[PDB]
Amino acid sequence: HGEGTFTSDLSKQMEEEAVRLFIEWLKNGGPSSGAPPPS
Repeated sequence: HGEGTFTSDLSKQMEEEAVRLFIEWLKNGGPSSGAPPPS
């Protein structure tokens, strides 16, 4: 329609979300927890 500069920030946010999952995975025990890494 006109303006829409959201994809720029959305692309970065997507990468940040992956970090949160990885962080949570390490908190539960990481490799020595039982479940695989969130990648």
